[PDB]
Amino acid sequence: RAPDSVDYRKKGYVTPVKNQGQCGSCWAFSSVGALEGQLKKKTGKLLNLSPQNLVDCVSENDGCGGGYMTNAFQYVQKNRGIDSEDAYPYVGQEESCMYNPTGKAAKCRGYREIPEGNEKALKRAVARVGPVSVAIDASLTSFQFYSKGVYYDESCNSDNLNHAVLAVGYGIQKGNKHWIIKNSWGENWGNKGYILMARNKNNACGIANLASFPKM
Ligand SMILES: *[C@@H](CNC(=O)[C@H](CC(C)C)NC(=O)OC(C)(C)C)CC(=O)N(Cc1ccccc1)Cc1ccccc1
Repeated sequence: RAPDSVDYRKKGYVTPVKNQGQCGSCWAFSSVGALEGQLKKKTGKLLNLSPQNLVDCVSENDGCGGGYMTNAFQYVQKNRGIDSEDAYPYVGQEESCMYNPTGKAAKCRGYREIPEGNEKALKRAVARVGPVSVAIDASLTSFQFYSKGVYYDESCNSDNLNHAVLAVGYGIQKGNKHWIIKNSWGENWGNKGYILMARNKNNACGIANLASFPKM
């Protein structure tokens, strides 16, 4: 069995919470979070990678109009690299692709998908691999006002995925099982930019419906 709780923040695999601003770039933050995890695991280095690189250059995605993490990992593969945040800083508006090989800070050898709706497999992937990119319904007012505790809302729609976040761990808070979720809505949203989302409550908010992680 994988451990009963895992928190990659404790192991230095997770960079500070970012703010996407007025740009539908959640998919780009999710993607860099998962690549930042694999980079810490494989090199021992924790550094901010470049969401802007993905926003401006993933031509299969729609920049500030939205995107998929799988598309981003395929781009980092084909492109033979992703820049550091330092070499390709975040603007929060879509600009023409300015990828600079000099600033390359990680590569990607492909990616894997979690079987759709399978929270057991998502748990094993987080334990075995590290932080995993996930998609959720974040449309509910209850989501936007989250403060503390383990978030569950029966009105959450697992067939309405509209937001990309990062599962950096999982655990059990006073008997309530959860996913530890890094958002990209700033340090002052939720609990310092994080939300605990209900785990093993019938794929709540579709947490295991579009999960993926990069190979490195
Ligand atoms: C970030 C925008 N979402 C996406 O990119 C989705 C991610 C999938 C994994 C679900 N993909 C998508 O829609 O791609 C296509 C190709 C355009 C279809 C999520 C986000 O921050 N926002 C969306 C949202 C909508 C309702 C309630 C909560 C969140 C909010 C947002 C939008 C624009 C600017 C800033 C924030």
